[PDB]
Amino acid sequence: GFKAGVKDYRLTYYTPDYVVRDTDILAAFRMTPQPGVPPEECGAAVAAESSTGTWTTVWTDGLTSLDRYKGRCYDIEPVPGEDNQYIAYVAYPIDLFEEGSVTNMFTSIVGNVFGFKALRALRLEDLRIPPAYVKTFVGPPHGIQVERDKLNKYGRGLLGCTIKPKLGLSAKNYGRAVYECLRGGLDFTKDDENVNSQPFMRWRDRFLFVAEAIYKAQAETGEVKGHYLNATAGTCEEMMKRAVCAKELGVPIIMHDYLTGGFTANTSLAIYCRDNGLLLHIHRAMHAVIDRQRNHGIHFRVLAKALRMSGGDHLHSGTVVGKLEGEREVTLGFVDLMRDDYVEKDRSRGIYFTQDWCSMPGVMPVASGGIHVWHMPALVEIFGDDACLQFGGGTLGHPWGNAPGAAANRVALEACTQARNEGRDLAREGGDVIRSACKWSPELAAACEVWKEIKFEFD
Amino acid sequence: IVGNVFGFKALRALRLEDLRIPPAYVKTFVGPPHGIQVERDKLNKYGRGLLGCTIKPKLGLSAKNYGRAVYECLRGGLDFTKDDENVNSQPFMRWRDRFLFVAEAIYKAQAETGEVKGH
Amino acid sequence: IVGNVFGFKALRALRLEDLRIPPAYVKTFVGPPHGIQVERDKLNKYGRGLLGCTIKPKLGLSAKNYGRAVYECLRGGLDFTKDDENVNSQPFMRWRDRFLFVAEAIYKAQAETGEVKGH
Amino acid sequence: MMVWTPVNNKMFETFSYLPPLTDEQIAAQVDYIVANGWIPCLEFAEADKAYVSNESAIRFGSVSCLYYDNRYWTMWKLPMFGCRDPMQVLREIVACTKAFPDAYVRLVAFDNQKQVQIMGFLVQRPKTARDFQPANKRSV
Amino acid sequence: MMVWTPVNNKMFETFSYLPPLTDEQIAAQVDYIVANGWIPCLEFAEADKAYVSNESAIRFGSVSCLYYDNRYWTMWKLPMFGCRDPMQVLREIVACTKAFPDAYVRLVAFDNQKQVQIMGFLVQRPKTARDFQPANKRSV
Amino acid sequence: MMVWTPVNNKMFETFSYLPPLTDEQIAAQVDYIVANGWIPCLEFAEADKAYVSNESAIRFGSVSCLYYDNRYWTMWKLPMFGCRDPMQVLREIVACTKAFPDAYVRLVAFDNQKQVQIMGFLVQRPKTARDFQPANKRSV
Ligand SMILES: O=C(O)[C@@](O)(COP(=O)(O)O)[C@H](O)[C@H](O)COP(=O)(O)O
Ligand SMILES: [Mg+2]
Ligand SMILES: [Mg+2]
Ligand SMILES: [Mg+2]
Repeated sequence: GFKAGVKDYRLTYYTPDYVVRDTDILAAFRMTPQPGVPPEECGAAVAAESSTGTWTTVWTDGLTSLDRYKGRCYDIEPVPGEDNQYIAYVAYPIDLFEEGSVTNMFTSIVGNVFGFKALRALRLEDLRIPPAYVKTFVGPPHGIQVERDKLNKYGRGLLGCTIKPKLGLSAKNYGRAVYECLRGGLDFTKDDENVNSQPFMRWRDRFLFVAEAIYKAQAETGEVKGHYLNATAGTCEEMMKRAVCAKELGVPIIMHDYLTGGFTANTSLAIYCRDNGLLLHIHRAMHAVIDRQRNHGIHFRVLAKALRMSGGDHLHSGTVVGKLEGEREVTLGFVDLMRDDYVEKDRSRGIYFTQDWCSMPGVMPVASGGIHVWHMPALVEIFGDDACLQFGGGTLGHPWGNAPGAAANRVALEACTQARNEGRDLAREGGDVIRSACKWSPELAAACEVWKEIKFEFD
Repeated sequence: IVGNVFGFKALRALRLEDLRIPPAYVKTFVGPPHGIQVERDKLNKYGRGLLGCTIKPKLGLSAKNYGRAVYECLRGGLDFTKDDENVNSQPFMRWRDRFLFVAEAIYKAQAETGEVKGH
Repeated sequence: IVGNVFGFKALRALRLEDLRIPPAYVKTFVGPPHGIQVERDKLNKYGRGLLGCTIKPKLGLSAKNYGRAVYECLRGGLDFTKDDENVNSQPFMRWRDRFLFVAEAIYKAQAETGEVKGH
Repeated sequence: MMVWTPVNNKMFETFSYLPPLTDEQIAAQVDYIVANGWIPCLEFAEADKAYVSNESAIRFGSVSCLYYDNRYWTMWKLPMFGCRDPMQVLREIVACTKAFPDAYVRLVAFDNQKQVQIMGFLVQRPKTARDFQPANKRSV
Repeated sequence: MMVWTPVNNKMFETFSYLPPLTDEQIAAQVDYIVANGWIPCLEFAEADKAYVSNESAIRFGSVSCLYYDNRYWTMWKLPMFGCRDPMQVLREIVACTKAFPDAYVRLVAFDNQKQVQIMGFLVQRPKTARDFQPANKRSV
Repeated sequence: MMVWTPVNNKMFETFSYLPPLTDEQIAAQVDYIVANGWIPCLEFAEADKAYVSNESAIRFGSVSCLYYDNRYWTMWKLPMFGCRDPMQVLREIVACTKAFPDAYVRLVAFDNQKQVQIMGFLVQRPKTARDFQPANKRSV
């Protein structure tokens, strides 16, 4: 029967007895209800207003099967060391989601609920993307293996470098810096995330000069080189226009700011990249707006899963040790989430769900921002070979210029890799390995000298 | 503006509160396709707020039922109905099916009420 | 699954009797354009089997005759008629000619009976 | 301030920015290989077919993104599957360099789980090669 | 009527149509550079990478308009920012030609206001170079 | 385990994987030609124009599928139509090699019913040719 009026969400949307299905999408929200709102009701409100329910009873419910379609809050853990904070678990049936659409998935799960009066704060900590949903996505254009195969690069991290200053350089100068960095021994250089097309440097001009630098550096060194040309743009048409030109120039790799660009635009781009054999580097510009606070937002591991589904060959993972925040245990977790096929539940690392990627390719973590040669061993220790490490300042800030800057970092990374391989424990003999190499390499020595005192530790 | 700064170790928290978009920047944008005045003029609707209505449940309704609910809402005197934000294209109701039936609802409610309807 | 094996010397006969298509594979397919529920909704036909009819002779009828037969069948109360499986485009009847005449038949039977018709 | 030379300073991927590997540093790598259960293999190329180029792109339309000739070298024998003997790898490096004294030779190792080449470094440069620099004359 | 020779009369942009610059004419240019506040810099290239060509256009679609290889030369050290000393520039020209006796070397200057290279002329031709003509044998 | 050499082990289609033909193995092929009614002919090419390449594809759009230069060799005289004499063919092979001592030369035979070349093998390699291997040194 249809009974008009408001009732409790918990009556319909709290089902602590529910057995999750192998195809359900599962969410783990960090809930903070308003004083006097019972956890069970709050959790149900979240489940309800993220799937089938509204604030009062609608009659149309009876035309369909609410049982089949409803989001279900199915478990609540209290948070240790917290008065009013719970982890609410919601299961959403697979039918709720558009196949292949990260946009749709986020629209349901994080669309409205975070704004509810009935709660103080909400944070999405983890999602369990089931294989049957994963299989609906094209996913990364290439992934770690294929990328390594295309670039012919094996048994070490990759080295990159953001050109600086961020904005202000002309196209010709941009390419000049790019050639100098590349020829010193970096694999990649990149546009800064906000280098798009501007009055001081129009994108097509840049793409041309950068292509020239890529090729000069390649011929000179005999190693494959690349520059992440930014396709991020105001409109999809523009975004495509740039990706097309990059293809037309034969360059190996472009970049996109997925979060400021958006998922829709990003998925489009990743598909183009798959269809044309372009590598796709993903910059996470704006993530910190969403993922920085513990009480409210979406945790980065979710934004990384999302990106893996949308598509990207690289994603920035943070440095831990560099200028931007990133705790070590959590990072090691979402790096596994980015790279690996199968990741077991591990709450010590913030991993609330077993995630099975069912053969979706791995995204290469990019470690970037405020790092220099002294971090090298810590970096190689954290990420291993399957990572890309980037030295912007750490290269264009070297006292002898970009080529020596590059050479420094390349030697630093090569030394640590050899050390690691020879048995040396990098977590302990770190400083030793670096020091041996400075006394050996003039360019490295100059680098170590300048950034010896420079660390990022706080509070 | 909000690309990297929010993640700096040197700060605990950051919030963008406002931006001043100078006219000279403003003029480089196409901006809204129509805007309030033109919308009103196109819709032929004046001197009152407009009335709208999200179809419910959010998910789970078939295209045919969706259209049915739309028609009933629109004929009662609402100006607009709408797909829920997460109504896109799903196993229970594919978008083109929805679009077709909703179009039919719109036209039936329009003919019946003599007022311009939308969804 | 059925590519080479059925031809192996090491066996006398092979038959595939069933397959388990797992949900994770099923999800990768667009599948049927509409499906039973959406079809019924589109045609506005509920609560009985649908009635069809293959035009005969299989081959040999002109486009005009085809449409004629179609109109007569449809108006008597069949929901659908159809081209025979081997009616494609041939010397005695070219496909576009047939499409056009059949379209006309469909519409005539539809206006006459007031029931949605198809071919 | 020293200047990094453009002439002719051709490198060779992993470990080519370090000092050339001693017969013992090479053996330390092989231990790392067998320790981790990876498949060792040797590849070689003559002086020309050693560097990345793109002369086959004359046959292409706009589809030369991430296409370069001379990624593939020639396989020495077969990869050494389950061969957990560091001695026997070193012997094959010798057998190979002996058979192609004028070739570029590299040792590579495959991970079959991730299905990728997991490490690789050069073991022999040909003697006629004039396009590299010794580790100290790379900057003037 | 004299005939301007097509063989091998390769030029080098600004000032290469005048008689080669004396050590003092070079110094006069450097004064002009420092007088105007411009940033001096040195670039160099080996015999091949000196002239404009287009072998990377084999990888292109219909997009090779205003693309030529070998526009970029290799930077000698860094540009000399705020270095208002004419002596020290001439010393770096010497340091450079000394380090690369076989290279083409050019002096360039950047305006940072307009953000463009504001002048540039050749200071060293390699000795093996057979593709230029002395100023008097350009017409026969 | 022997390794098949990549340097310089250039082959020549039919029969070039066997040991080189004796004057009498050659004659045995000619008997097979005449026995079947096929038209014998001789073709030749200088050292360059002998191998398949693609330098004319620089002038092409996306239409270089199954286009290679140097498929066509130069015809020696004319095909020997209805000439049912094994002797005279061998004599022409000699006349040809004599006239072009430095050329690749091949014997070909046409079936005119099917209108196709029905066989073809090399008969002379030039003496300066350094890009082939003797049958025993193909694997080391
Ligand atoms: O804009 C920058 O600062 C960088 O170019 C690094 O420059 P430097 O190497 O010169 O510091 C990167 O975009 C940041 O790493 C982004 O941060 P994250 O990786 O967290 O997204
Ligand atoms: Mg940046
Ligand atoms: Mg809504
Ligand atoms: Mg039939």
